[PDB]
Amino acid sequence: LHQYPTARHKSLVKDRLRFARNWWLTGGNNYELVHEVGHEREATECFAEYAQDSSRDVYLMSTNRLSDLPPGDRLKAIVGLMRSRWEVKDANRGYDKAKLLLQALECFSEMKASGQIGDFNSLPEPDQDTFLQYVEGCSRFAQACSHSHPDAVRVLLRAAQICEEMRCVEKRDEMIQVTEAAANRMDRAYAFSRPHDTLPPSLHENEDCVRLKNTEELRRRFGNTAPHVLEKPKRVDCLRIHRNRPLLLHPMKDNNKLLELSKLPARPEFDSWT
Amino acid sequence: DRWTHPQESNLEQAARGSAVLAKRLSMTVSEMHDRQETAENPATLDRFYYRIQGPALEAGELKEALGLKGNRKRLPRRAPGWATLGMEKVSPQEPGHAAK
Amino acid sequence: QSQSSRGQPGLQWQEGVVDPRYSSSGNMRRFNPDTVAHYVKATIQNDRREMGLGEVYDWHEFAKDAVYIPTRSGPLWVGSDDPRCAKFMRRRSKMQKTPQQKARPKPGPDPAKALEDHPLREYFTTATNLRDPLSTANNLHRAGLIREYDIKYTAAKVRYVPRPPVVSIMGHVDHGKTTLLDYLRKTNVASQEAGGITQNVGAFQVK
Amino acid sequence: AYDMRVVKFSPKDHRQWIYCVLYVGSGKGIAGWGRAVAPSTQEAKKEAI
Amino acid sequence: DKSVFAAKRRVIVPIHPTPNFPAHFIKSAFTTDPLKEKQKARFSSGGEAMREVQDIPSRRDLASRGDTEFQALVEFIEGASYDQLISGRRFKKVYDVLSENDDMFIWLCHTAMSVLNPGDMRSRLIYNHLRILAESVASGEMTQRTAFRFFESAVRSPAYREIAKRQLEGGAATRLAGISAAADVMRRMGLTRRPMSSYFELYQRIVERSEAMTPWGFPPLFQFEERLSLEPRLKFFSRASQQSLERRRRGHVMTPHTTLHGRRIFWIPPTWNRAGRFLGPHVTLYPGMTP
RNA sequence: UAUACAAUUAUCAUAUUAAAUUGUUAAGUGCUGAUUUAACCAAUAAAAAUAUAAAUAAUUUUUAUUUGUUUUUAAACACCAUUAGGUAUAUGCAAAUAUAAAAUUAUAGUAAUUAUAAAUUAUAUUAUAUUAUAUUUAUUCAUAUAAUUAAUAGGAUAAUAUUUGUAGUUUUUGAUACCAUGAUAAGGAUUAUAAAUUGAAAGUGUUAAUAUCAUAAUCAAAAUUUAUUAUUUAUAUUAAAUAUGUAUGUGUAGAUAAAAUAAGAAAUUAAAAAGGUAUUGUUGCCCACCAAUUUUUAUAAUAAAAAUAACGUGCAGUAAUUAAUAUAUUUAUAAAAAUAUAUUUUUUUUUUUU
Ligand SMILES: [Mg+2]
Ligand SMILES: [Mg+2]
Repeated sequence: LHQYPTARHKSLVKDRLRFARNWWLTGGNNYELVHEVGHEREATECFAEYAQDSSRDVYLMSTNRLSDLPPGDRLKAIVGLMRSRWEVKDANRGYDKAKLLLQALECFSEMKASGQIGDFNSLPEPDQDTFLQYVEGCSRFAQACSHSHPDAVRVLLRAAQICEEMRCVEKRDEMIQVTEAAANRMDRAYAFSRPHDTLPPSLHENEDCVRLKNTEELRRRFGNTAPHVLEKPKRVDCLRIHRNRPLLLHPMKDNNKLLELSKLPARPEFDSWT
Repeated sequence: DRWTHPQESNLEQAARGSAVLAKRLSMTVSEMHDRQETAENPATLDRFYYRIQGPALEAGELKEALGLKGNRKRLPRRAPGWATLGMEKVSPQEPGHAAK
Repeated sequence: QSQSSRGQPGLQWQEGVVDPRYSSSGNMRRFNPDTVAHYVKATIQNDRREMGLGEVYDWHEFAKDAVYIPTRSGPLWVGSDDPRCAKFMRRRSKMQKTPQQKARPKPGPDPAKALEDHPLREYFTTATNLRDPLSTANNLHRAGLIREYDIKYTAAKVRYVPRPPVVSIMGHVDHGKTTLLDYLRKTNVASQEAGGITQNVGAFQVK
Repeated sequence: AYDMRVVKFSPKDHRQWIYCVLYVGSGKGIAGWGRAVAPSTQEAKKEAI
Repeated sequence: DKSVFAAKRRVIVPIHPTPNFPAHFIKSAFTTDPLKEKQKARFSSGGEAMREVQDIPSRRDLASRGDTEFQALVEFIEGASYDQLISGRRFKKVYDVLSENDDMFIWLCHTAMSVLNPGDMRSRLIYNHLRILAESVASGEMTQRTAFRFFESAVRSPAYREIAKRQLEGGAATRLAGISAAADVMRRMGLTRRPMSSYFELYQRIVERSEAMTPWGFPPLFQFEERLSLEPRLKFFSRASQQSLERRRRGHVMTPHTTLHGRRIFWIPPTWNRAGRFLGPHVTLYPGMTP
C-alpha cells in the first residue's frame, strides 16, 4: 500500500508551487523588461582567452628508441625514465643508473654541437647546475659500482671526455683525478689482490642447539623408563571474542557425567555397542 | 555570480562596447553636457517592454531565435589559468627549479 | 523493455531438480503455444488487431520472434514489430550489427618494463647453479652471509665438496618398483600400501 | 538565494517568475534583508533590494 | 505545439538539428559591431548631425518646467484641433497630474475630522506637531497611518482628560480651528503652486462627505493604506466618490462578432491575416445625404 | 556505530465529585368501498405528553463500577426470494475517543519517510429593473475520362564572323495509385442609435525538411448508389454546338429548413451562490479481486505481513450520478452493499406574540 507515480518523480508531481503545469503563455498584462546597458571600457579591456586554441595544438607521435628523438626532447625522455628508475632501492649502488646518467651526459655533449646550445659559460646558471649535478651523480654511481663492474672506469672516462668537450676545467680536473684513482682502485677488491685474509651463529641458532641438547638428554634418560619427556600440550586453542579477548577452551574435568554420557552410543538399539 | 551576471562571448562584449562608442559619437556635445553622459557613465543601449502570447515551447524557440533569452548557449571553455589576454606568455604557477 | 522482473531474484534450483520455469524446455522467457491456454493467444490477437499490425498466421514460427516483458500481472508476450518492443529491437539490432560499442581504457606501460622499474626488483633471488661459483657467491650475499664487497673473494674461495647421490626409481605401473625399494631398505612396506600402488613421492636414505 | 515559482493572476493565466532573497549590509552597523518575486532575475534583484 | 521537443514525440525526425525559426535579433547590442561602426561613424556623427539638422523647437530643469498641471492640460485641450482627436490618454495624464497630491489632502481631512478632541489647534505646540507630520507625509518619509497615530498620541497637556472635562461635555471640539490650521500649514508649506487649491480641496472633501451615513466614522483597516483596500470610487474622502456613470449597455446577438465593427479606435489595426472580412472603422455602408 | 523531548493550548479507547430514579394514559363503525409509491405491494387502523426547590470543594477514585447489541401490541425493519413478500428499538451478558505525548507502514522486524494545506477548474436567473419575440414562408436533389514533367542560341534600311546548317551517349534514386511535419472555411445569444457595418482566429483536400518498385491527369462527345441540393403545376409548349420519357392522384405521414437589416410583425426578461482525492490533471488518480515474480516471521498438512508500468472482472471513492464518516449485524467473484444506532473533512437560501 503505497501510491507512486511511475511516469514522473513523486517530488516533481508534488511541488505544485515551484513549477507551472499550464503550458500556454497569454498576454494579458504580463510585460517583460529588456534592459541593455554598455560601457566604453568593454570594447577593449578585460577580454578572456578560450581554453581550446590552435596555437597550443600538438600532434603527439610516439617512438621507443631514443635515437629518434632530438637531444632536446631526449634529455626530457631520459629524465622521465630516471624518475621511475630512481625509486629502485639498491643501497644507491648500481649500473643502470650510471648508464642513464651517462646517456644524459651524452645528450648534453651532442646538444653542444648539433643543438647549438653553446659552451658552458654560454649556458646560464640553472642548466649549469643541472649538468654539474648529473655529472656528479654519474661519478658517484660509477665509483660505487666500480668494485663490481670493471667498466665503471670507462663510464668515468666518458664523463671526463664530456666535461672536456663542455669546456669545464674545474670539473674536468676532478674527473681526471677520480678516473686515475679508480683505474687503480678497481682491482683491489678482487681476491687475487689480497691473498692474506681468509673467509658466527645467531642467537636463535644457538638456542636451537641448546633445546636440541636438552631434548636429547631427556630422551635418553626417560625415553624408556618413564615417558614423561612430552612437552606440555597446547590442545586448548584461543578463539577471538567480542573485544578480542581470547577465550580458551579448558578441557573438562574427569569427575563429571558429561563425558560418560558422551562416550556412549547415541542410539543403543541400532548403533553397535562394541 | 553566474546567475546575476550571465557569461557572454568576447565578440558580444566588443559589439556592446562599439555600440556604446557609436552612440556617444553620434550624440552632440551640447546634449552630452546637458545629460551628463561623460565617458565614465555607462550608456543605455536600449530599453523596451514586450508582450508575448503563445505556446510555451514555441515561445521559447522564438525567443532563442530572436536572442531574447539565453540560458542554453554553449559558450567556449575558458583557459585554466588567468583567462584575460595580455598575460605573460611563459609563467609557471610554481616557481621551482631552485638550487642549493 | 527490460527482460528482468522488478522482484528480488529467486533460487534457480530445488533440492536436486531444476525449477521448471528456469529449465530450458520450460523457459519462462519463451512463448510456448503448446502449454499456454487460449486466452493468452486471444489477448495477443486482440493486441495485434486494435493496433494496425499483421495477423499471426503461424504460432510456432511467431514464438521465435516473440518477446517476453515482465509485468506485475505476469508475462507479456509481444511481437518484434510492436511499438512497445521497438526500442528493445533497435538495441538488439545494433548489438547484432556491432557488439564493440563501449569505450575501453588505454593500457599502461608494459608490465615487464614496469617490473624492471619496480622498487623491489633488486631483492629478487634465483636458484644457485651447481657448476657456477659466481652464482652461489652472489646468493650468499643475498642471503646475508657475506658482504657485497666480498662477493668476488668468496666466488674465488668457494670450495666444492661431493654430496650423497640422489637416484629416482622410475618405471611403469606394477613393475616391482616399490618392492625393489623395499628390498634395498630391508623393509616390507609395499604390502601395507593402500591399493597396492604408489600415490605419493617418497624419498628415503639407504646405505 | 535564487528560486523559481509560479504566479497565477487568472485561472488561464499562469507564468513562472523567479524569487530572489538578499540583504544589504554595512559594518558601520546598518543592515536589512529582503525577498521578492519578479518575472526576470534583474527585476527580482531590484525589487528585493 | 510545434517545437523540437514536441516534434521528437509527435514524429521522430532523425535530423535533429533544424532551425525552426530564423535568427532575427531585435535587440541593439547584437546587431552592431566595431567594424560596422567604424564605417558608420564617419558618415553619421554628432558634428554632421549638428551641421545637417535644423532647430525646429536641477536649476535649469526647474526654470524650464513651468506649470506641470497647465502643461498637461493644454495637451488635452489642443487635442481638439483639426489634425488630432480627443485622446483619453491625455485626460488620464491630466487626471494623474491633478490628483498626484490627493494623499496629503486625505490625511489632512482625516486629522481634521476623525480626531475627536485634538485640543487647541491655535496652540503652537499642536500646530508644530501637525505641520511636521504633514510635511513628513508630503515628503513620503512617513506613511499616513503612522503619521495619524503620531498626531493622535502626541503629547498635548498633563491631565488632558480632566482639563477637557471643563470645556467639552462630550469630548467633541469645534472644527473651525482644525480646518484653519490644516489650511494654514498647506499655505505656509509650498505643497502646490496654487495656494487656493489646498483650501478648496480641504473644504470640498469635507462638505461632500458631510451628507453620508457615519460621516466621521471610519473602519481602522480601510481608513488608510493597507494590503486590502477599497475601490477608488468607494474611498472615503476620494475626489471621485460620487458618480453615476453608465454601467449597463444593451447588446445585440451579433455583438461578439461585431465588437470591432463600430467607430472603434484601434490600438493595433486589423490586418487581412487576422480579419478575413472587415473594411475598416471609417467606412459607412449605409450613408445619408448632406448639403 | 556514540553525541541533550516537552512542561502557554497535541482528536482514538487512561471514565474518576457526580442527582439521579420512579409516575397508567391514549386509541376502539360494517356496510357496495381504487389507499401508498418513480413503479410493484398484503387484509380493521387509530394511538401512549406532568416539572422544579433539595444531595458539600477537599486532604486513601488509589476502592465498588461505568459509556448507542438490552428480548411483548402497532408503526419501522438488514440477508432472501422475484411479480414481488419476509426481516432489529438499554432487564441481563459489554472498561472505553473528550486525549501527560518520542517521523510513515508493519504483531513494536518486511517498504524508505508518510500525511496534510492553499490557489485554480463550466451547471443552478429569480419574479418593475439594461428591451414587446412571436409571426410568415418552405421541404421527392442526381452525374468526372483513353499515362511519359528535368537547356541557351539574336536576321532588311547597323563599316562585312556561313556563328548558311552552332552536333562531346550512358553513376543516379520522393509529392507518384498509401504515408511522406506547419497555413486561410463554415459555425448569430448581451459594449444599442449615434455624425456607424448583422459574420468569429482556434481551422477548412491541394502550400515549406520523416522517403525508398509507383508513367494513373481533361485538348471534347464518356459509367447515379453517392449526407449537406429552392424546379417551370393545366388558354397558345423542341430553330442552330446535342441537352432530359417521367411520378396526375383531397397543398395530404414522420422528420425537418429559413427570415425581425426598404421594409410594414410589439409587455413578462438577460441580470444569484455553489467543486479536484486530480498536477500525466477525468482519455486523471485510486480500489479489491484475478494473475505473475519474490521476500520476512516460521516447520507446524500453520498463519500473517510486505514489494512489483502494461492482464482479467468491475466502477467502489475522489461536490464523482440513491451523499459521505464511525461502530455493530449480514450477504459475497471483487471493489463493497443493505440495515440498526451515532456523526458531517454534505455545496447554503430571510417567520422577533398574524
Ligand atoms: Mg609402487
Ligand atoms: Mg462511483
